Amino acid sequence: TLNGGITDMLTELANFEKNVSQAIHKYNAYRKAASVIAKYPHKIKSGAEAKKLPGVGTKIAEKIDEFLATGKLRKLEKIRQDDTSSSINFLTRVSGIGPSAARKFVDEGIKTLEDLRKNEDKLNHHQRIGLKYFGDFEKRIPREEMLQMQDIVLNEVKKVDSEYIATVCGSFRRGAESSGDMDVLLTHPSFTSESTKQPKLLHQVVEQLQKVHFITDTLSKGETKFMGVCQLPSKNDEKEYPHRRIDIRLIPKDQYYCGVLYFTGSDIFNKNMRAHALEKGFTINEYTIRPLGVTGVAGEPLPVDSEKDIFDYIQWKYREPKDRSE
DNA sequence: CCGACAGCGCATCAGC
DNA sequence: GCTGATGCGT
DNA sequence: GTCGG
Ligand SMILES: O=c1ccn([C@H]2C[C@H](O)[C@@H](COP(=O)(O)NP(=O)(O)OP(=O)(O)O)O2)c(=O)[nH]1
Ligand SMILES: [Cl-]
Ligand SMILES: [Cl-]
Ligand SMILES: [Cl-]
Ligand SMILES: [Cl-]
Ligand SMILES: [Cl-]
Ligand SMILES: [Mg+2]
Ligand SMILES: [Mg+2]
Ligand code: NA
Ligand code: NA
Repeated sequence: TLNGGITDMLTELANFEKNVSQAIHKYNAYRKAASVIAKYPHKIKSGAEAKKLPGVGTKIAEKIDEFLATGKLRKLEKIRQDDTSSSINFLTRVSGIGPSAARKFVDEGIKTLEDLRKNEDKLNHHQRIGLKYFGDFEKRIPREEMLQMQDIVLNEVKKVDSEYIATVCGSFRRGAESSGDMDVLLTHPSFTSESTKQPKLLHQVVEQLQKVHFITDTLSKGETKFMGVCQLPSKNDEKEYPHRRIDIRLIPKDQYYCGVLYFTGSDIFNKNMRAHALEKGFTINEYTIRPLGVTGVAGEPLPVDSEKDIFDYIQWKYREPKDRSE
């Protein structure tokens, strides 16, 4: 992290614009800049040098100069002082609580971990489980623990139906030595863009994992997406492992590649690729890549047999998962 | 200038 | 009950 | 907040 100082400042500023200002476009702007600077292979020496990178303009260039001279940013110094901003920002750290509920809670006088705890009757299901595991969800997952969780998920999935295919994506598939959570892509031959021959496909898996005490709680659950909690089992006399966030996405088997491409990310890489796709005249989502007609309407699905085919369509050299961490 | 900024599943609400 | 708009995480 | 046309 050659420019750790600047990317943090930019990230903080982005968190502030989304959580407090509820100005999402500014949030993304800062996030892009932090991303492009994060990969810049030199230790930035000036705002001007930074403004050369795409995504960094006059304002951010200005901020980088203020940051390099003093080692800080006045705009953030003040923001840290403002009690309201500090509270809203803190509450958004509880999973399920976003910018609106955060400001709403503060309006009601609920602004500290302690406040939330005594007002559990004022949170929806997700916010409650999010508070329950506030601490745990802040901790990273060592890859080694990820490999162990993978064994359970894949082996438990095989026991349900040998035809299920569970692939761990997210930062794990990109090769990170630590993940914020485990992301699992699930496919089965009975569920395709053509037909759903078997109901309760995701449920069956969720059920099997709950039976073995892997899945402990559920944030939200539908027929194709599951957002919950899981925990690696521990040995006798062994301290327990922290509770971990788990996302499971059931995708039509004939749409695996657009699915695995999406779920591997990162989120910004996807954004950059989906933007570039548009400029090339295509639209990409987790299910397919379609062309864009003059009218501006998406056409029918283009055939895909590998992730690379999708890169080829938009004229981008193939990039391995490890190089998509933007 | 100024429109565009990736795309969408699930929970929850309002209006009916 | 439904559909649509919004919040949230994604 | 930044960008392309
Ligand atoms: O806004 C989003 C969030 C996620 N995604 C994709 C890319 C991301 O890698 C994947 C999994 O989502 P996570 O929130 O789990 N992120 P990731 O696994 O990359 O990082 P982390 O280690 O924080 O979980 O879903 C998007 O496309 N858009
Ligand atoms: Cl904005
Ligand atoms: Cl600062
Ligand atoms: Cl596909
Ligand atoms: Cl589609
Ligand atoms: Cl998702
Ligand atoms: Mg993840
Ligand atoms: Mg996830
Ligand atoms: Na620039
Ligand atoms: Na949150």
